[PDB]
Amino acid sequence: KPFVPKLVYFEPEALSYPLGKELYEKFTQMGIKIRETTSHNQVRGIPGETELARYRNAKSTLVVGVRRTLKFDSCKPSAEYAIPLATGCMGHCHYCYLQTTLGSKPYIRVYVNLDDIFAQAQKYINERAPEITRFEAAATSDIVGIDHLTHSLKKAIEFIGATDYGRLRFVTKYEHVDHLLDARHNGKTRFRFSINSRYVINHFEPGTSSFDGRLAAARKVAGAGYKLGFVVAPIYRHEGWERGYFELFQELARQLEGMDLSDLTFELIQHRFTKPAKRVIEQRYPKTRLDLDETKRKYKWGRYGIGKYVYRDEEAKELEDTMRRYIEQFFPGAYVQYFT
Ligand SMILES: C[C@@]1(Cc2cn([C@H]3C[C@H](O)[C@@H](CO)O3)c(=O)[nH]c2=O)CN([C@H]2C[C@H](O)[C@@H](CO)O2)C(=O)NC1=O
Ligand SMILES: C[Se@@+](CC[C@H](N)C(=O)O)C[C@H]1O[C@@H](n2cnc3c(N)ncnc32)[C@H](O)[C@@H]1O
Ligand code: SF4
Repeated sequence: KPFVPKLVYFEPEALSYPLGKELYEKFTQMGIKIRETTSHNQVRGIPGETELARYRNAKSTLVVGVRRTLKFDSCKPSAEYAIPLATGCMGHCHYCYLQTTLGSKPYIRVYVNLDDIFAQAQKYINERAPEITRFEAAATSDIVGIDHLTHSLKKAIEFIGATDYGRLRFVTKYEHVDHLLDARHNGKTRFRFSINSRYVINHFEPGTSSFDGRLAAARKVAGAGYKLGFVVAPIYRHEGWERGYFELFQELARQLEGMDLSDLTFELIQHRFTKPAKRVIEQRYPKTRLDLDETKRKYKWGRYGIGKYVYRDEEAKELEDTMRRYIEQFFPGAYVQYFT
């Protein structure tokens, strides 16, 4: 608060780039322990004796590296592509889906070759133009949370602003957004914040900024002319969820009083987990009250990836309809982009 790692690895190749040169100067000056790693894909010697210890310590470790895979993943329903600037998070959200996506790489990775990345993104925009091409910057990380250390997203925001047909979006649980307020976004960045019921935030979201912290930060960026949006995720059927999520939109609208919310968007994601995740979360978060009972769920078989448990179609529709009614009640004119 804000995130500063207690251990930093550098790829040798990273030091050949401006941002790699800058971060090495910054972190050595701060007196942080710094190491070499032959690849950010395989970093050795993270302290701990149990897997759980190394997990906690990885989430305090930064790895400055080079993006060698320049081909972008698709990132639907959010965006055509995920622009890869970072991988990993300092948060300890019990439900986090990165526990399966980056289960083996729980440290924070930032890539230094922004010229390569922005170039390739420009290629993708050219491939589809004059159609709009969206890029998700926070698909596998809390890019905003860590950006104060690198300013990589700020640069990504300004690059996209310079393009005609390119668009950027990202979502965060962190309030540390002041350095992004004077960025030349040119209306092409959707700045989003993850929100939830009080039950879910308090019980399942340690290491993140409080609901009020996210809303203060939300007011600032809307005040800076960014496009604003929220991601209600994970939508979770805890005891009194109906009332729990009613008071969310009630408090949300209250904290966004007297503001231009004509271009406000909402995205809705029901809670989901994989079969591995149930045993991964049980040890990584022992005393969590997060229900991972598959008998309350339906298994949605995978296509290219592995399948996952979601709520039954009927219970899923109850959630969607409830969130839609609440958004329509407190935020008339706002647009629900999707429910998943
Ligand atoms: C912030 C996200 C980013 C995102 C991630 N992902 C992938 C990458 C990540 O590793 C994986 C997690 O299962 O989900 C995706 O396919 N589409 C996305 O839009 C988060 N998600 C999640 C929800 C679900 O896990 C998956 C598919 O919708 O993406 C989403 O739908 N909307 C977003 O805006
Ligand atoms: C991995 Se999050 C990356 C962006 C940023 N660090 C952030 O937290 O907002 C992407 C979103 O998806 C949700 N989410 C995370 N895990 C799950 C999940 N298992 N099921 C259902 N949803 C899950 C989180 O609440 C986020 O709103
Ligand atoms: S913040 Fe977004 S990413 Fe970091 S843990 Fe909570 S969910 Fe996973």
